[PDB]
Amino acid sequence: VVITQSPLFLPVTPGEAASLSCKCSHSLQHSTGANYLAWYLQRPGQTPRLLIHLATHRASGVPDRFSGSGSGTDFTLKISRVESDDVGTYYCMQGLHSPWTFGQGTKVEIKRTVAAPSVFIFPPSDEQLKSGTASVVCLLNNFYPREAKVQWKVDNALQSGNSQESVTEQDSKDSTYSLSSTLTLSKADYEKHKVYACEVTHQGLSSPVTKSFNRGE
Amino acid sequence: QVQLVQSGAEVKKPGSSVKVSCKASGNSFSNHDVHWVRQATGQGLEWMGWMSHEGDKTGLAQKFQGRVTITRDSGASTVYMELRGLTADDTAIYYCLTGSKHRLRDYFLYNEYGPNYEEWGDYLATLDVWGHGTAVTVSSASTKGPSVFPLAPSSKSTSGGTAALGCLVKDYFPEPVTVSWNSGALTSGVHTFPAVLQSSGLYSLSSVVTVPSSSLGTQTYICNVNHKPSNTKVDKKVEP
Repeated sequence: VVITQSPLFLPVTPGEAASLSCKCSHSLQHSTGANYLAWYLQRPGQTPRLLIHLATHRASGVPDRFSGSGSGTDFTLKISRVESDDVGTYYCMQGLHSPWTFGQGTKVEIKRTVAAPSVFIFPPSDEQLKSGTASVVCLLNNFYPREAKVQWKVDNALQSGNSQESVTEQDSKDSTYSLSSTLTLSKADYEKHKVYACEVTHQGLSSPVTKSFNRGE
Repeated sequence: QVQLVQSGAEVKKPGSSVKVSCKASGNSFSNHDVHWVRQATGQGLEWMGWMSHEGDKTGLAQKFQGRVTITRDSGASTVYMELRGLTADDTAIYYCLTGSKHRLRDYFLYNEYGPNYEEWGDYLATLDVWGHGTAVTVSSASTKGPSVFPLAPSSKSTSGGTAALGCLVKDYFPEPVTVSWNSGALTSGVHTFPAVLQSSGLYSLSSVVTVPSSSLGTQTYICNVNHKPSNTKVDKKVEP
């Protein structure tokens, strides 16, 4: 018994309609006629909210812009006039075949115009250096779409295996993302080099952007 | 509006076992089915198992067959889920929940000479009330409060009348950590990033904020970091 949700990722222009597919390898219709398929929305930071149950019924307090349909194997969730409160992951869940199972989810976000990140770089603090470690931090602020690439250079040498990054959730007001990347070195390695640089690639940038500083000044 | 209360966050070594508990206001597990669902950071919902409120049916996902026990005390006052043989893959938030089912007669054969032949099945209609969850972290790491370092605003973090500044919250265990700026007074333009898990088994995160360049000479910026697991409370002033 397998469930496939489609699409995996869905950008939606505010006010436009959205259509989500949930398909099952086996029928979800009981012989009494009911289809045991439910839709759930999970917003960032929240537990899932039931939207639709028994395939076609809105749950209590669910706005009428959400509607479910389908019978047998193929099911649809339509969202008309999508807004920032609708952003999150939508899971279908089949309740006919034991053991019951969630789909893998469709991620819905607000579509907006392209926005290149503003890029900021932060040297390690004197206090951190005292303790024998150097973390350099790169911030990519307010960009869209979510895909961005950061490449750390040390005296122009490409770094790998010594950095980690983290991205925020979509901002509800401007529909952007922000990302931070942290390069970590020992004090010893850090003091053997001069130029520390964060090189950034994004759909909004015609060519890569480098933010750098020189150790000391 | 039943409320579910779950047991507190736990850290467990790979190879051990956790027993999570759940209570429902008004002893509602007597009258409403219990479900267990887990979710790892950044990943999907995973149904674990359930027990009918009648107490006559229990089931598990295929993946938890031989791994999980779902039980309840008499009078259904507390419900428990035990997961054994933990690995890093079991690091997740574990949710307790109520649900509704349809208990339906699937098989019926008329018997003229005594009681009928019947078979009944349970079908899941809704998941209803979700608990707040129990964070289980599978790791051999030791509890550790973060170091907090300033991300100082400079000419390399300033342009077009706006500057960025932040705090780096380095090397803590376990999750969670909370960050505010100027005791909650500063919220506009704050980005507090999800933690990353480092090779050492410790977490790190950063919080940044964009502010008017103008204000760097006059406005004070302090990040407030709270790591309850280690009772660590740090206020760090961030200077130019």
